[PDB]
Amino acid sequence: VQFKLVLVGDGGTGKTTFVKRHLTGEFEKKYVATLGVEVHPLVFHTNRGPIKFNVWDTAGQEKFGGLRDGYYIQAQCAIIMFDVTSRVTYKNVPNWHRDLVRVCENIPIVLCGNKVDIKDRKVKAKSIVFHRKKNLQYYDISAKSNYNFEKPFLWLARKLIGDPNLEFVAMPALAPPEVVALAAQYEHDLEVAQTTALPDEDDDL
Amino acid sequence: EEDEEVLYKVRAKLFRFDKDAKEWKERGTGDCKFLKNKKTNKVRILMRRDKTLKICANHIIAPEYTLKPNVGSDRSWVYACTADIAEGEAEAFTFAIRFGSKENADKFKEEFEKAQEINKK
Amino acid sequence: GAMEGILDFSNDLDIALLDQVVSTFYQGSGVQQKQAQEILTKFQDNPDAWQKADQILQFSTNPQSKFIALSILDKLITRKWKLLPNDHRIGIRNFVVGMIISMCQDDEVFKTQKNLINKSDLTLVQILKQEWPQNWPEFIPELIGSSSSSVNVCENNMIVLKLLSEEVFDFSAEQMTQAKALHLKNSMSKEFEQIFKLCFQVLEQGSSSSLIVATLESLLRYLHWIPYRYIYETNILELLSTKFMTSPDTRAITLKCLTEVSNLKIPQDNDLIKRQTVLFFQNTLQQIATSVMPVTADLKATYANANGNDQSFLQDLAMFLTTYLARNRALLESDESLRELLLNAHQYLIQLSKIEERELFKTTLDYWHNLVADLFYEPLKKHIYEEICSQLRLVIIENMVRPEEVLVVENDEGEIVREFVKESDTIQLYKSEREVLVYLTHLNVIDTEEIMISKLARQIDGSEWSWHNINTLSWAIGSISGTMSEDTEKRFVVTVIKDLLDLCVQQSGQDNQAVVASDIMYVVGQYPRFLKAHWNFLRTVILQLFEFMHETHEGVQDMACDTFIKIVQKCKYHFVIQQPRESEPFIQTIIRDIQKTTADLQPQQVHTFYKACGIIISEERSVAERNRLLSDLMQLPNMAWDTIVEQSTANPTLLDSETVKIIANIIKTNVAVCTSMGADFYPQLGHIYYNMLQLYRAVSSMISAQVAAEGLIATKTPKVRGLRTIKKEILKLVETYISKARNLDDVVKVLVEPLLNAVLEDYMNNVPDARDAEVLNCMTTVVEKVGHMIPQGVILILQSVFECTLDMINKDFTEYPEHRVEFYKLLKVINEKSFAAFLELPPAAFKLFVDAICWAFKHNNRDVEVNGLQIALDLVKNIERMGNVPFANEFHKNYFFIFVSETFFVLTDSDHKSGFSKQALLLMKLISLVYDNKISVPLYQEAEVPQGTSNQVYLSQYLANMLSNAFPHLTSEQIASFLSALTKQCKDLVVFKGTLRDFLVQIKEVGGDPTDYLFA
Ligand SMILES: *C1=CC(=O)O[C@@H](/C=C/C(=C\[C@H](C)C/C=C/C(C)=C/[C@@H](C)C(=O)[C@@H](C)[C@H](O)[C@@H](C)C/C(C)=C/C(=O)O)CC)[C@H]1C
Ligand SMILES: Nc1nc2c(ncn2[C@@H]2O[C@H](COP(=O)(O)OP(=O)(O)NP(=O)(O)O)[C@@H](O)[C@H]2O)c(=O)[nH]1
Ligand SMILES: [Cl-]
Ligand SMILES: [Cl-]
Ligand SMILES: [Cl-]
Ligand SMILES: [Cl-]
Ligand SMILES: [Mg+2]
Repeated sequence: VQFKLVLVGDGGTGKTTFVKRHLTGEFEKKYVATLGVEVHPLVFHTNRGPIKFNVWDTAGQEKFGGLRDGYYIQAQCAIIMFDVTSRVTYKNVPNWHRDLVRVCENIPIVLCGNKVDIKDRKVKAKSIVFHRKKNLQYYDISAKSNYNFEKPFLWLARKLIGDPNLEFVAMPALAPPEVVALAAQYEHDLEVAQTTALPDEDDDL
Repeated sequence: EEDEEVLYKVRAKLFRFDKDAKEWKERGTGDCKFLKNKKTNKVRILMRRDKTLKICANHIIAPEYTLKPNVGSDRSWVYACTADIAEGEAEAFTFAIRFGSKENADKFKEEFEKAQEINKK
Repeated sequence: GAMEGILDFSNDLDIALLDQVVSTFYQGSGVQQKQAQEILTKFQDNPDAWQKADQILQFSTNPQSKFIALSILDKLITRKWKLLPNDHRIGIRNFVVGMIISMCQDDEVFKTQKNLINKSDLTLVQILKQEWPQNWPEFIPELIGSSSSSVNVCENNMIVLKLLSEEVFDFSAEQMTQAKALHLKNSMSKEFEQIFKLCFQVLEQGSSSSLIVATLESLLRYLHWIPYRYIYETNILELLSTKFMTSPDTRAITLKCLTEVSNLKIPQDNDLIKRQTVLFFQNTLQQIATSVMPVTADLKATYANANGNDQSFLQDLAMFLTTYLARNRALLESDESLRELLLNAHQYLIQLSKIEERELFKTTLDYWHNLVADLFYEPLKKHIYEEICSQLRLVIIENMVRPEEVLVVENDEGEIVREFVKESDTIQLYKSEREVLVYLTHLNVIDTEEIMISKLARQIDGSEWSWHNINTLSWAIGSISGTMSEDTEKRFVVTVIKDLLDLCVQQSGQDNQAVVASDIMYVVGQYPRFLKAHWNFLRTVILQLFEFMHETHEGVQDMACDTFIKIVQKCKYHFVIQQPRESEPFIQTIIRDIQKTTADLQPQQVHTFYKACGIIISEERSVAERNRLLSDLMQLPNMAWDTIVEQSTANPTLLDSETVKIIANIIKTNVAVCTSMGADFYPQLGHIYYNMLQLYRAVSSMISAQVAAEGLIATKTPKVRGLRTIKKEILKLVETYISKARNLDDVVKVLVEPLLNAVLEDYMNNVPDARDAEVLNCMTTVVEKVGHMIPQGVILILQSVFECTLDMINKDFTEYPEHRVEFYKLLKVINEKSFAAFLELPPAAFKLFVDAICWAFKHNNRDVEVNGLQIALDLVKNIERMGNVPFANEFHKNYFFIFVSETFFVLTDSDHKSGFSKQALLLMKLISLVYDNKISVPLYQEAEVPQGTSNQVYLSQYLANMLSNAFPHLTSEQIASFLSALTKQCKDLVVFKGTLRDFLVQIKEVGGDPTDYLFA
């Protein structure tokens, strides 16, 4: 049960960060531009069984575009990303959509306005209307705060499985093992760890 | 988690130490639970991410483990875990776990230590 | 690896190998896929790669291979077409066309290879953009001809035309020059007559075909731009609105076309056209009712079920109804025979508005807003919609989203808890709902009241009791505040409160209580007008809130704090005065008991509390009385302070974390009170000021000591973060006060010298990681407010922070992000208010200033970039303003061309697109300076050029050369043409910008037409 998801949108909108968050739980602060595409599998557990996305996280920077629309071939769904602190990124949404739907004529698509955690919002809620005539689902999201982070995948899952009552469910938790040379190096490793500051110590959690 | 008694629950943020890089990396935010298996009397940590409910921590509270402070925080513990199966196959990690307050951190430590004693029996 | 073979062009392309590479990429996984991906990208990007296209198309057995082939061509065609020998262009045209034909004639291919056909079509369209009609005049007539010979070809022609129309009318602005755009729009227009004829025929001689769908798809595009006669003077409206509505495969597209029609440019005085606009709507609605669903249908249920394309259809229906009605509903409002239709359309909307789907709801809500706003003003219209509006009141009241003030929420386990985070994405939704409901209330206040009062009574008697129901209702009631007359409001509010208190008594347990509390607080907070006329009531409310401040329920507790300040913000005057039958103004009562009241609150909550009290105190306009109140309010923090100041001045050993927190909270409290009291805060500020600056110093010493003893890592520690919080809060306090200060003389005479003395050297002489950006922020406000009064001070500020800050932020764009932002804000205001400070800088420092500005341009971070551009513009103005003097002269000689080239660089690199406008402005200003002979010295040096040579002539020459070298693929004439246009246009920004935009198009291709820059 696996579906191809293409992820498109302007450079710096948070596409890769968003994905990584889902993959590993982490938040990547650094902007390292995607080169062409990165394919990542991504599984979710639902009341209707597991669902697998093969996430094709494409480059937003023209100069790192690679095959561009070639990535879209046989996509079964998609996420178009923009950055609510950057108006140009919203302006470019219909360009991304155009290129996308030309290859993928009848797929479910989520429009996502990222980085809403940022105080000085520039693309006003009210302005976000492109999705309506195009039948795209829309969500305000933040990869940083995790605001609505699950929503795009839940929606897409419901549309692809064809079950509106689909929910994420807790995976059963296998009893973990009772385990017990390295003792020496573990001392060293622990030291380095203890004395490396934890990030964002000014967050709530 | 049907066979398990919830000894302690607390909202937390879990990190893993990327050794290669030299940074802490978030592994998940959610309810960290101490669970006692009713049949075996073993106590584990089980932690799931908000919303996705994905397991980000699943390991026994080994007697051998020690909660250490982090230089940056008055509300976190760091410790070596030799067998976490959250991701699947048993794997070693250096974990950090941060709480909403010092009180909560201090409560976790106490609970952790008790659990360790239970596991010893 | 084996796969890399395709990269070696010195050997024939192994097509079989290519196909493997491609399969590996698309169908493969992990390392293999990844390698293949890189290999393919390398191949594609190879500038001769295109030469292999024909070979691939012919010999590949993998459609993705061919697709890729087509992407390569597309890149070549769009970028380098006119670089190609003529023969190569023809050849490419021919094999692209041939391929299309060949794929259309083979049915199996046509049916199963749509992706590849679609790509091919687009590739062709790219050729047309280059070649048509000037070098392909017969394309259309032959396209037309070919269409009758084959159903596949014909259908495919429709796709081609849809793409062409898109590329020409919808997506041309960013992608073509003004001239070329016009040319192709004109060309499409001149031949549309024939295009349409084909389109109409096909539509007539068919029912529900893929050909019909394709045709209809193309119609959707054409509708964006075709003249209205094509729509209104043919039978097309009848077809769309009857025939094509009945079959579902055509329905979706038809409805979208009809939506676009409902926006056509259309005369207003033409009765017959009105009739046609009425008729298609009437037809359309008739088809819905008979072929899809009746008006009574449960659209909520249908949507929720999500069969087939139901959600989409419902969405498109909403879009259709809302668009049409918004524009045309007046056509239906007067004629009695049209009444049913008008109302039925609305009834559909009502039904759609019950659907559970936020975004869809917003769409419908926007329509309702439009409607009610109109009904509120337009004479004799509201009565038409009375029943519609009545049903609408229900829908909205029952779908009220949680206001931002309501801080409690139900968790997954059915517990009423404090929210984890703000629901940021429902802020606008609430405003929209409130707006519509306000209007609805005004339209019929009796109805609205009866609805609410009886819904409420059904909560009390338990019949309808639930969290959701009391909530949505309470929120609704709160949201309509203002809509009634004071007198009407009075009775209404009395009834509501009585009932809510009733519920409070009947509904027990902690979760229930949390819910009812939240609801009451929201309601009371929303009716200040009421509170102001009912002192006893108000007083009792506040006291109750204080009780909540000892709630173990954190959500309720927190809400009490916010509600308190929310009320105080509106009602403060009633707390400051002595009320009838009171012994003292209430503020006195609050202050006396402030320790008790706030004991269980979190610090920040305590600060909010103090802030509120500040609002009240500032109502007291008598100075003696006010100062006395301020004094009393500050009694506890001032006593804590006084004792702390003792212990630290004896010995700088504060090393206590507990003490640090105490101090931090003292300052924070001062900040809180200063925020609300502003200028009135001055006496309290003076009580602590000198000791506070001493404490700043003491703490600074600790931080440095700590870094020295422990390393940079010290800065991460709780201890050090704590000490810095003190410094930051101190900075914040002074900033806050100065920003609101009314007596600027005291600022300058009393505050500024010790401030500067305390903070500047410390900032300068700390290691980078120990430097607070907040210092920069403070200094901005200082310069902003009293900069004109402290020339020497401004100089001091610069000396102390300019170079050391610059050096932090000039290695990359990312490190020290706050410093970066505050840094350019500081420079901005200095440049604005105290330009003289920059005149005093040594030449070396001034050069770094110029560097600093340009560096700012190159940021993508908008906060930095925007300021950069502004500073540059202000600087140019500052210089201009000086007139023909040596400094101005030197400035231009050293820097005019640096600014011109830097500005050009960011304009043209494709990485600063957000700055286009301000870049353009700056550039235009710079060019206008020469064009207007506002630069008194030659911009060139002697022997470089003949002696008489005007700055205009030189500027041209510089620019032509810069562009020639920077963009060597441009022709001389292109450069010359561009520069002539641009310089001539240096007084008209909108035109100037269009010329810039055209240039940005031309630099992306080869062979751009120089005459394009004559567009007018
Ligand atoms: C249930 C349990 C709980 O713990 O708290 C409750 C929250 C109550 C709140 C506010 C209420 C409305 C404060 C009560 C005020 C009150 C009883 C004022 C009287 C002096 C008063 O004026 C009474 C007699 C009249 O009848 C009032 C109710 C209407 C008026 C003003 C009539 C008139 O003037 O003509 C929380 C903020 C709850 C959660
Ligand atoms: N504040 C905030 N920053 C974010 C968020 N999501 C991503 N970022 C930041 O934005 C920057 C760009 O993120 P990245 O994931 O590389 O975006 P991208 O769309 O993948 N860029 P590209 O298309 O070039 O591969 C990173 O520095 C990242 O930390 C967010 O939700 N909030
Ligand atoms: Cl294909
Ligand atoms: Cl006509
Ligand atoms: Cl008032
Ligand atoms: Cl030439
Ligand atoms: Mg990326």
